[PDB]
Amino acid sequence: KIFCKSVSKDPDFRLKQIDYVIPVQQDRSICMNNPLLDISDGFFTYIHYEGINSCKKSDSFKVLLSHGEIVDRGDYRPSLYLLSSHYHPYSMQVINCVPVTCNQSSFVFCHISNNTKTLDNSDYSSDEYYITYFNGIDRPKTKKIPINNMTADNRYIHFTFSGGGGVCLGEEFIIPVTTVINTDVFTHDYCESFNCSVQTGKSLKEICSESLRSPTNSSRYNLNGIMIISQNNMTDFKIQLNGITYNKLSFGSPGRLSKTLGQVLYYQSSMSWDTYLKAGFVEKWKPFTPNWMNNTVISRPNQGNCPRYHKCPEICYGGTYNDIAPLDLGKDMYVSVILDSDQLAENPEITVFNSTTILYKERVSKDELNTRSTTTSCFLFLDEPWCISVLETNRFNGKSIRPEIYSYKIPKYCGTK
Ligand SMILES: *[C@@H]1O[C@H](CO)[C@@H](O)[C@H](O)[C@H]1NC(C)=O
Ligand SMILES: *[C@@H]1O[C@H](CO)[C@@H](O)[C@H](O)[C@H]1NC(C)=O
Ligand SMILES: *[C@@H]1O[C@H](CO)[C@@H](O)[C@H](O)[C@H]1NC(C)=O
Ligand SMILES: *[C@@H]1O[C@H](CO)[C@@H](O)[C@H](O)[C@H]1NC(C)=O
Ligand SMILES: *[C@@H]1O[C@H](CO)[C@@H](O)[C@H](O)[C@H]1NC(C)=O
Ligand SMILES: *[C@@H]1O[C@H](CO)[C@@H](O)[C@H](O)[C@H]1NC(C)=O
Ligand SMILES: *[C@@H]1O[C@H](CO)[C@@H](O)[C@H](O)[C@H]1NC(C)=O
Repeated sequence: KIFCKSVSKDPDFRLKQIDYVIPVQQDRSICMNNPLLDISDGFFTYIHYEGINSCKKSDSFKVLLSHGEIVDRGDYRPSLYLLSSHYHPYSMQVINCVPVTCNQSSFVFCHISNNTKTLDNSDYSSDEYYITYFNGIDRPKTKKIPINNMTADNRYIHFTFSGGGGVCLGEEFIIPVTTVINTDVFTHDYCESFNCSVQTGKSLKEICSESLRSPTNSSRYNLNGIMIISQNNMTDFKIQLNGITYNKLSFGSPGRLSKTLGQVLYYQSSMSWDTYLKAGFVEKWKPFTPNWMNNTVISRPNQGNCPRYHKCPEICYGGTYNDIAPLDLGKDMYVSVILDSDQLAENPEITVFNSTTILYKERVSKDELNTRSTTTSCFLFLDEPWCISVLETNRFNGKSIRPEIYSYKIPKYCGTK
């Protein structure tokens, strides 16, 4: 509980890159993209997609699933021990996957479909959803989720598991999900309170309603939510689909649930007009109400009319996924690898921040580095706070594309270099 908690320069994160976990592909044309990582109770689950001359998720043919353990090697730092590594049996039909580390095994929740455009012109009854689970010894097993016996809190027509990680609470799995609904049932009191220039075309009430529409169908709305899956031994499933609170709604986007410090932290990537950090601890579960933070310093780059630090409501789409991880509940401290650029996805920086001020930061690379998304997970190691982050990098514009894993420690004292 003793580490740097003040505004300072020159932090010593003791940063180290991990290279033996992520495989190295012999083919230079293959792009390894969209990594996911969830750590819990000393075990982790790593996932990434492989495609040919394209780094798009559904534009793939392989989906890697890795299980491992956190181990002390006497190195005075945590090490990743890879135990099992498998490819998803339905990879060529995977639309999205979310990892969950429960107890001492890996769990992968994937959405499989024949139609890459299923979210724009189809419904969830036309698709299938599976749980693939394994550990260091057991062979991987894939079970189909019975969405037929599912109960929903609203008239949803489609959904996909979308996010950087899930959570295990007792016998229930809670996975972040993005839902689709074809009628405007939503309110926007928070956005309507903004004091911005009125666009000559539409009103502020119209801007915020329409900003929840899909940019590829416009008759559909993308609303974030969670799915609660309880089971005994992959038997007698009870599945519930709850939407996120209508307080401070933002267009559907990949989220995250993480167990940290006795609370449950929810993160939602800001892919619409509110370019500041959407995150918060869970107050109620039905409806899924995270106590949204009022962060005024953490944002993300994007092209178009909503770049970094953009505040005003606007029909915008785009952004980057950047997980956060809490360090101290009383001091309201979090850590995150964010992108230090207004419009381009580049220059990742490890950032320890308040809701109101940035405490300290450090660039990951001295050279300019392209990075499309980051995820961060922190844990106690040797009675000290350590974190592991994965960055979706493209440093070799001439060699193959591959994500990178970094491990670092929160500085014990401020300003040591
Ligand atoms: C794709 O179509 C085939 C034939 O209709 C079907 O067997 C399969 O289950 C479909 N896949 C999904 C995810 O629905
Ligand atoms: C757009 O969504 C509506 C609502 O279900 C659907 O009927 C229509 O086919 C979709 N159009 C496209 C091009 O996906
Ligand atoms: C994980 O272990 C706990 C016991 O501490 C148990 O209650 C829970 O059902 C287990 N979860 C799974 C998915 O096996
Ligand atoms: C806009 O101004 C009003 C006061 O007229 C204020 O109450 C409100 O909080 C402001 N909007 C935002 C988003 O802060
Ligand atoms: C759970 O089911 C599997 C079969 O899929 C079986 O091998 C295993 O022993 C079962 N575990 C328990 C605790 O019943
Ligand atoms: C953010 O501000 C709102 C309005 O004052 C408040 O209700 C909410 O609790 C604040 N967030 C946190 C994390 O306290
Ligand atoms: C960070 O926020 C806390 C309130 O949670 C405040 O007391 C503190 O002054 C802030 N940090 C700095 C450097 O001012």
